[PDB]
Amino acid sequence: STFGYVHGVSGPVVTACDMAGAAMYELVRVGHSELVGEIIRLEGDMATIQVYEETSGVSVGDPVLRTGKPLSVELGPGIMGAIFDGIQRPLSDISSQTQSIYIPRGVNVSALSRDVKWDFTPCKNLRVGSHITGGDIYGIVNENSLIKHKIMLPPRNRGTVTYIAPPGNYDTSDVVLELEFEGIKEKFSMVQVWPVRQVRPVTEKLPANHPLLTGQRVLDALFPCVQGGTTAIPGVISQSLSKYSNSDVIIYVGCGERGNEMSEVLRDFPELTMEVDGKVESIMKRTALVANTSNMPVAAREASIYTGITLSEYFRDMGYHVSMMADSTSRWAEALREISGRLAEMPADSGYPAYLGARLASFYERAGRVKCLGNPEREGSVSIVGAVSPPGGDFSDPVTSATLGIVQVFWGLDKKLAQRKHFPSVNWLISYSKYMRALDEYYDKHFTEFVPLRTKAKEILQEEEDLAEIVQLVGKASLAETDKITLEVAKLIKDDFLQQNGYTPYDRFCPFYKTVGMLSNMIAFYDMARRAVETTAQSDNKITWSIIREHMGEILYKLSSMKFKDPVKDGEAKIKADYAQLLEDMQNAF
Amino acid sequence: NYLSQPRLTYKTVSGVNGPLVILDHVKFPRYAEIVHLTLPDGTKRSGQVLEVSGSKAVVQVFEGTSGIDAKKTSCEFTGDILRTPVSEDMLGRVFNGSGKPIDRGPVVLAEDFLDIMGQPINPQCRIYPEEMIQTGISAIDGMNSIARGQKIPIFSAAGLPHNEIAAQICRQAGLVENFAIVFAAMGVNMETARFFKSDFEENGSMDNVCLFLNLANDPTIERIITPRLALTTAEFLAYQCEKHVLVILTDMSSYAEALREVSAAREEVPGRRGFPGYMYTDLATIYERAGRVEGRNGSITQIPILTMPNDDITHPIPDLTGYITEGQIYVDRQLHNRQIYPPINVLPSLSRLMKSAIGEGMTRKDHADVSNQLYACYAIGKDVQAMKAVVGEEALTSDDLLYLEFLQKFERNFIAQGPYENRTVYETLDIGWQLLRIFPKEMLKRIPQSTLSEFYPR
Amino acid sequence: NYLSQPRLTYKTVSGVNGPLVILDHVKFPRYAEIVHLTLPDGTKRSGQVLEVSGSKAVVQVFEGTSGIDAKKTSCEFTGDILRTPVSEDMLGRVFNGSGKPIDRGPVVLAEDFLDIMGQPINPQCRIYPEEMIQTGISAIDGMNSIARGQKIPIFSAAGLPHNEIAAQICRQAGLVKKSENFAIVFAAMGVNMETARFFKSDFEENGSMDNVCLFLNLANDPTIERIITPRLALTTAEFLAYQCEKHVLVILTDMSSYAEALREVSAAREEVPGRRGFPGYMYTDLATIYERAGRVEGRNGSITQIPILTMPNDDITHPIPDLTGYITEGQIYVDRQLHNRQIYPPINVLPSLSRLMKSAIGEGMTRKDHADVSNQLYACYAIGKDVQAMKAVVGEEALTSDDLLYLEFLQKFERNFIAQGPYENRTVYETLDIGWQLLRIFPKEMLKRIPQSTLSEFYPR
Amino acid sequence: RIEIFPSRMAQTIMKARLKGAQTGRNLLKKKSDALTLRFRQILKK
Amino acid sequence: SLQTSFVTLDEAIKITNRRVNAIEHVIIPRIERTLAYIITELDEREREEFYRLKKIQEKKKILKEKS
Repeated sequence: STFGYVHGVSGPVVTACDMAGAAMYELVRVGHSELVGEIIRLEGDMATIQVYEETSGVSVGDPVLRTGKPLSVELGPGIMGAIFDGIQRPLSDISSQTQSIYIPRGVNVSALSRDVKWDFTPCKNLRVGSHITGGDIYGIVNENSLIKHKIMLPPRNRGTVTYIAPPGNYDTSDVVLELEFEGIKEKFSMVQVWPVRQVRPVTEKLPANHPLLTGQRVLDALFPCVQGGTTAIPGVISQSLSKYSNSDVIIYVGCGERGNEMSEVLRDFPELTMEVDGKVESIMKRTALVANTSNMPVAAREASIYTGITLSEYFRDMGYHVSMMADSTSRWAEALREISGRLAEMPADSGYPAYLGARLASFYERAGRVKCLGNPEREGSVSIVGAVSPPGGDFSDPVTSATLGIVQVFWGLDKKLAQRKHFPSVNWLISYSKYMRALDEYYDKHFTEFVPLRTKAKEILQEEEDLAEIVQLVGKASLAETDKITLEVAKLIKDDFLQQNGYTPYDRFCPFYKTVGMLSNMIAFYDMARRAVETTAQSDNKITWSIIREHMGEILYKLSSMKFKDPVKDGEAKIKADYAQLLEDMQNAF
Repeated sequence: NYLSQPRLTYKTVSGVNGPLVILDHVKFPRYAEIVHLTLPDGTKRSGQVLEVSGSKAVVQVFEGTSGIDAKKTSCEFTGDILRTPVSEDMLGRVFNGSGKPIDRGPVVLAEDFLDIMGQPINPQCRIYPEEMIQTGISAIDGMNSIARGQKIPIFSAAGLPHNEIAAQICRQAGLVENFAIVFAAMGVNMETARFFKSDFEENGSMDNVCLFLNLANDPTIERIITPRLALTTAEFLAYQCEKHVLVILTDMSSYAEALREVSAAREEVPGRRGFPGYMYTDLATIYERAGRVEGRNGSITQIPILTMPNDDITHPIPDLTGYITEGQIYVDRQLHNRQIYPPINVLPSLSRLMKSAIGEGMTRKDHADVSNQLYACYAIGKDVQAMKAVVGEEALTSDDLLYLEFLQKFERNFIAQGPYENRTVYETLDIGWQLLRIFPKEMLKRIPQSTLSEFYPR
Repeated sequence: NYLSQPRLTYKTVSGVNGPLVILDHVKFPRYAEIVHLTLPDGTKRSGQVLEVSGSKAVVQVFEGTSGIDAKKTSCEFTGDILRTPVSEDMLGRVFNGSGKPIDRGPVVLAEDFLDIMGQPINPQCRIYPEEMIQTGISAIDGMNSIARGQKIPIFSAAGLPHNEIAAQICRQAGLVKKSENFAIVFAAMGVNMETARFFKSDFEENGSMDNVCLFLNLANDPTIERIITPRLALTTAEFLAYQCEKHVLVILTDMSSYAEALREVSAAREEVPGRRGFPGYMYTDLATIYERAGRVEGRNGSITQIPILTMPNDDITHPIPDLTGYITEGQIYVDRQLHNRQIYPPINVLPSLSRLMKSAIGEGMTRKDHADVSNQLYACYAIGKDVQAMKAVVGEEALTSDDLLYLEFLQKFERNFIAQGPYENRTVYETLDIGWQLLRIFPKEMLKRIPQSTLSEFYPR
Repeated sequence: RIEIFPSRMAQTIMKARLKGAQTGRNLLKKKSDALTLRFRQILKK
Repeated sequence: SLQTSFVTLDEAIKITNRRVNAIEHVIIPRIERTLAYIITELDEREREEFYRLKKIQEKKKILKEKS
């Protein structure tokens, strides 16, 4: 029956009568300005609609036309380097079309520009008359020098090729492919429309084995993350993922961001260039932003999370490695508390809805290393890093407590380390990672030194912690000598290894050979000094750490200056670790 | 353009409870539509439609439901939403919380009528604040510096001098250019009203102060539209006739109390502590109207004051404002009992836009490191001050006595300055270096040697 | 007792709100019926009936409500309750939450159909547990040993390896060699993608899969299926035990993730939440699945439970480790103190306790010295923990020669007895031999918990 | 005498303050036993 | 040598015996009756949330009965 009539509106929710053959979560267009809405409850003839835009001035009796399709995004060329809102309207194209500074809340601009021409090529191993199923790489379009946007068939359908396009320039609306099925010849363009609440089909899920090199030294050594994993931080910092973070495309979903802090994201990203092959290339060629501030309506906060993960699964299927950074899921979670109160639903603890842990589970578990659909047989991965409430409700908070039952990695940023300006403020006691059994196959092959060091480095950091409560009560005067050798090396770990400056031009990204390099010397220093005091005890005149700490003052300076080697060495940086190691072997021969 | 249809007038009120009037038999009612209530005495009250269903319309009145009849009260429906008359004569004029004059002036003579909800700013064409606003207070300038176009609240309590330090940073606006001051005062006393009214005319600032206010004898439903009437004139001056506006919103807890009173009358599903679940959305729609845009050169800066109840930062009002706004200023009661002025506890205070406001081009060079160390010694010195009472006075280090001497020097020389000192930023950092020189070398770990070598031997 | 009447198909949906679909004009609806939803595009969804009121039948769809029309969808009422197809051939098969196979396998041929809720056991016919279950972990077998029919949770937190010791005590469980009909039903509830793939790659690829009945339930598949998952797992563990007469060890993880599924369907029924959001009937609902254990009078099989749950914010006052403390029989603690010390399994034995370990161990059951070597290893670890702090605050020289010996005991107790590695299956005799090696470093007349009738043999070696 | 406001987070904070105070007894009582034991054996000397 | 060790020990074991009892009598009971105040004040918020949510459900049956 095509149309509806507004029966009532109270804020975002709109009740619409004469809506009989309407399905749940369809998109409707309410009002004379055609505000985008979504059916969230239907009772007989009347349907309840949450609107993604502001319903100020909607009257009773306005038409509600239904579209017969759920909330979906357009997937095709013209999407890298773009900036969208929650419902995927391009903020860069909508300011050039209207020439104002406002969003007119009635403007149905297409997400991908149908005017820009893209140079299409075919698979080359695909003839006419070939059979083709969903997920097959059908063509290749180069949007930039970095990204080869592989055109793929949608995973719903199947057929036989009757027409393929010659290599040339086409729009996003030109027909590129004809497929013959049993019934009807069907057209195909360079864009596909996929619902954001529906998980994208794929061949078979794979275990994650390769690590994600964050660049931070505590994050890569103690609590490592993999590509295809799930991470949660209590959070722009993040440019380590932007310049390296070894993944092919990056997306960034700002959900509930502040206005002058969303403005700092979309101002420096075009002019934050990285290194690839000696060429100084900008990260915006492999970045796409979903910008949703807190001024924007509440139903778009829910759509902005599902928009991002749908784009992230889309570039997963081409064979790329996607790293998605979802910023604040406490805001996303708050939209869910706001909408559930407007539908008169019953709350769970602290006013949040009862399905809070299920909505987070349907988003975090869309990430993983996985073999994609289609005949060219490629493999992709999606990594998700989501932010939660930063200083409060430490492990008992409905957003944080529901997240930790899902995610595998949790880099707990401490406020007490941040008050003393210890950066990064990831504290090592409550943080964890669960990809430690999955990475020992990689760590026994490529960096075989590492595993007995990280086992011992975590012991020294807690041996200081169990002894830090001793010194603040009774004092350092009655401390032992196997204990004072922990309090100096662990303090050497917290200042050299764990501390890292993100704006300093050599500590803004620390590669993994540099991380294993300086860690292997700070624990060999711990093992040799343990060796000196223990076997030579109570008979031989061996130093009880007081004559060592002044005599190693040049050598302890070499350990503390080891975080200064750069990008202007790899060979020189490797041999200097072996230089400082053979320096210590002479000292222990005394 | 102009609407020329005659307004319908219904004598069909069917419920009155609290602030809300319920109508029936209304023909096609709009949402957020302004209604004019004519009492049986002949007095006129305004209104705003909060909910429609079929022929039923729920309208909240702005002046209260006292004396509203069921048979004899007539209300006419104005076919559009609430629009404020905005013009460049409102600078230097005093209205009330509804936009009606108080200072014996005439009605407003607008060049245009602007919607109180405003238009949503496109995030792509919004430029990022980097120019630092000096306030003259070393607790604000040195540690938590404010950019030009930054939303930054003042977290206070009941009985603390937040109004005294608000007027101080209102008359000292720095920028090392005649800030146009829009002042919304919601739920203030008469003594709070006469404090701000007399202070602005004492300095001659009321040539360009657009103060309009709402006392406690005034009804509470005027406090809902009072920030929205404040920012729809402040963005007429920042974004359309390019002034450099500075908006002060007090008290933002008295606005949320009026929001809870309406949501309790509508029998809504409450959030934390009875406040509505949409309080995060309502506070963000009057906070995010700040910043500056790329085509204009005017800007709008928001300093919304709010007194949190029972000294609780985990209350729903100062917690939700911590998520929207870009760093808070924490007025402390413990420093106020020690007779310290700007009792600003700098340890939970923050300014997230302070990184791009300081450096080489804007302030002098050592700003990023002296404030990084003045925070650091204050954080450890407050920690050893709690250990001075528990275990011992002379206990467990001689270096703690330097930390307990830093506390007497920080709270009495840096932050305590009096209500008329206009310190420049170079005076602020040089005062902070005088408190850092009582510390010796190789404890100043946040300051690099490229900047420590100049200012320690001074 | 066959039902032979055909099934009715209703096209009469009236309301959709949340997971619930409201139907009208239903002909005599039963309360817990399974229904089949046919979508307008042809996709099939299942669902239970949540509430029936005269003609109205309120069903809740399992897989979600998205796309359900008001005019074109068609509900298919199956007249019966949810029944579990049970057999012995569900041993070495991976099933998902609801009922379905996961390792590309066939549907089970099902020599009986059993109700998932079951019926409560007779207290008069439930006999007391006596024999021991061997888990292969010295922190469990030596110190806090479990009986045949005991229920005993493992109290952990997030990030701690409680899933790595869940897969361990399923991979190397046995009844004691004693010189026999053992199965394991594993219910994995609310696990991740990586925790689900870890469980299949373990059991299967370790050879344990001749007696495992492993039931997955991930975080994607619906939250209503988390409720029917341990009812499914204990229905198959009541058919193998005292209907096929074998000893079954049931592992339920995570039992903290069960209750948020219990909290979610509670608010779907518009029920007012109790203390801390969890419903008031949670002590009854945890009792329906914890008390399906023990051994009975005229049957040789038994069933014992290890419900593994994580306490939130390390708080035992939380109702998830509190309501299981009123009903189960001792706890095992996974602590973050030993986990950060790189000790696996990170089990501390001072606050841990097994309330039925006096019955489990004994002369015929493991051997005679088990009651005294565990009492002595608990005593020396408690005293050795006290002198471990006096080395810090008093001095290494001020402590005597005997207190130095407790220092050298604790360094070898946490590294040789407790720490064992994820693949070392120490039997209960190898456990006590390691325990006697750590007691032999002490001289005589300090081992006051061991009588001289057993101390004379096992000490000289 | 009470100190701060109840939030569901202060309870974990106050239990952490109680935990240090519970171990501030036994770690300091045994010091007062180590001092008194030498104080009693010096008096016999 | 034993005289000057004896006289400085009891004046250093009195200051340790006071620091124990100041914990046992002044600090530990103050934290414990603070913690008792956290429990009863958090239980009083749960009854306020119970009364509000039950009142919504009572009003939701009123509108359902007429409609």
